[PDB]
Amino acid sequence: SHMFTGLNTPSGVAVDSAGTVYVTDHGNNRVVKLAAGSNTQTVLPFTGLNTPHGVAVDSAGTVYVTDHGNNRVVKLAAGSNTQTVL
Amino acid sequence: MFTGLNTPSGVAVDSAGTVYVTDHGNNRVVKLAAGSNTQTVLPFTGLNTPHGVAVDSAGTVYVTDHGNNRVVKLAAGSNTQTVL
Amino acid sequence: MFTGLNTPSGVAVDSAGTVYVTDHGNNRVVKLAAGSNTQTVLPFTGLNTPHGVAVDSAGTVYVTDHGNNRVVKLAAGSNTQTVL
Amino acid sequence: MFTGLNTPSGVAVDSAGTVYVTDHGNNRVVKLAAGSNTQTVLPFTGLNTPHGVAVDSAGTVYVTDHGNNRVVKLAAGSNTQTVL
Amino acid sequence: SHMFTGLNTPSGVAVDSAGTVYVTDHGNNRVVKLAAGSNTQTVLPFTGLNTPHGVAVDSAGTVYVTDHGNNRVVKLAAGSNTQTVL
Amino acid sequence: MFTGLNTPSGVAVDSAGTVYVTDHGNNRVVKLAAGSNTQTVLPFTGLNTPHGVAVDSAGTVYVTDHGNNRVVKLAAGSNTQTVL
Ligand SMILES: [Cl-]
Ligand SMILES: [Cl-]
Ligand SMILES: [Cl-]
Ligand SMILES: [Cl-]
Ligand SMILES: [Cl-]
Ligand SMILES: [Cl-]
Ligand SMILES: [Cl-]
Ligand SMILES: [Cl-]
Ligand SMILES: [Cl-]
Ligand SMILES: [Cl-]
Ligand SMILES: [Cl-]
Ligand SMILES: [Cl-]
Repeated sequence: SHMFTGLNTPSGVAVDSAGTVYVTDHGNNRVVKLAAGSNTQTVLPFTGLNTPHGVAVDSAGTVYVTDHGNNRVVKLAAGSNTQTVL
Repeated sequence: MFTGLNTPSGVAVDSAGTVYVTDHGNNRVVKLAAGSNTQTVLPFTGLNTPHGVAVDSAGTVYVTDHGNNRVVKLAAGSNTQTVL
Repeated sequence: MFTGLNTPSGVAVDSAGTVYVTDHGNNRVVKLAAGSNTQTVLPFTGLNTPHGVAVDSAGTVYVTDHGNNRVVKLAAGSNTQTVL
Repeated sequence: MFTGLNTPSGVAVDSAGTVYVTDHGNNRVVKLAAGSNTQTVLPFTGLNTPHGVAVDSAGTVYVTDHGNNRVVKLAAGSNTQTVL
Repeated sequence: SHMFTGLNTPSGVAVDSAGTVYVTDHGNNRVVKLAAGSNTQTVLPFTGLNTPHGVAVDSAGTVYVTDHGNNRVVKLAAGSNTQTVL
Repeated sequence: MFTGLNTPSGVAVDSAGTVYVTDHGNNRVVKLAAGSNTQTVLPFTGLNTPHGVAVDSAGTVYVTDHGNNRVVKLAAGSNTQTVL
């Protein structure tokens, strides 16, 4: 327990079939994820964000985020370093 | 690709890969079907700022209507919303 | 079927069709089972504005506790939350 | 000096130095006079999430009632609001 | 009383020395104002807005608004039809 | 001109025409002095999402710190914040 660090007004949350939790850390302009049982979060490599607000994850582990200040939606496949703008 | 969004807020994705977004600054809910580049507006009515969205295994879409203090839902292929 | 909501924000639906809403202006999380007609207030404690909600296949509820800079989880049969 | 705030949103200050805050997660508006050490909850009624606040030179308080799609006002010596 | 019309999740509010009330009608992508005693609002001619969130008015009646989805602040002088981007 | 803002939220203006903005997506409060094209960051500390801002006749700046459930203030030319 108490394993996310440095959160600031988290907004969106999603959970996948492995129990990994995805959060839009809305005050910090980033999307973080925490595997089940894990002590250390991962910060997803979305680029160019202006306040991520909502997040969803599909059955293939693709992460979709609303980029509130950029009027767009972005997506990252599981383990990818290269987002796609929807 | 989504076009003309304004301060999108909520996002959901169904078992087929369709993406649903609450276009929170534009008073509407939009989707983008997997297999398609054409966004569609869902026929919700009477909205005052849709804020969050969810989709169930049957394709039913559930939206928080922030300014009406209610949750609205549309079944897959229905144009008739139900209020929860 | 939901009652007394105030600027609901987040919404999630599980595989049973239970709908979960963050009743953001009232500092609480509510759920309504598919086919039920009374809501249940989930026994989260110490919230400062639940904002978003998700639910896993086992019915564990995850909520962003916006003003406490934290994510809380509650198993469906539990009255004791865990902080993530 | 403010107590029990939950995701405060709006803030205003008048010519007397009284500070007014929309205590947005608790569905209420609070004020603290310059040099005082207890807050007063303003007697607005029927709010669904006060979001923004302003105050005129006569001390009349204006609040956006986000979930009721309305603006409410309360004179400093009054217990009865007006809807704009 | 009950003189604003068509509001949708109003957010920001401001009041000037004439008692005119200014509101960001955040769900409708517009800024409205209502003079004291008046039965009919005015809609200010800001352009290109992506969700106005906050509003202020100065002692000269110049209106300043945060354009949340455009990552900017805009201003309109009293009676003007031509905003300035700050 | 303001530069590098992210989802600005609150705005205030003082008797001199200085404009104060809560740069809500960037965890900071900025101002732009009348007579100047150079924005400055106010030395608030410990912020978790500043949401609203007000300024009094003495130039004191008051900010709602949304994620810390508090209001912070800075006197004109002070770098030492006080918590209300
Ligand atoms: Cl928010
Ligand atoms: Cl936001
Ligand atoms: Cl928002
Ligand atoms: Cl909203
Ligand atoms: Cl909100
Ligand atoms: Cl919020
Ligand atoms: Cl908010
Ligand atoms: Cl709100
Ligand atoms: Cl909002
Ligand atoms: Cl907003
Ligand atoms: Cl916001
Ligand atoms: Cl916020």
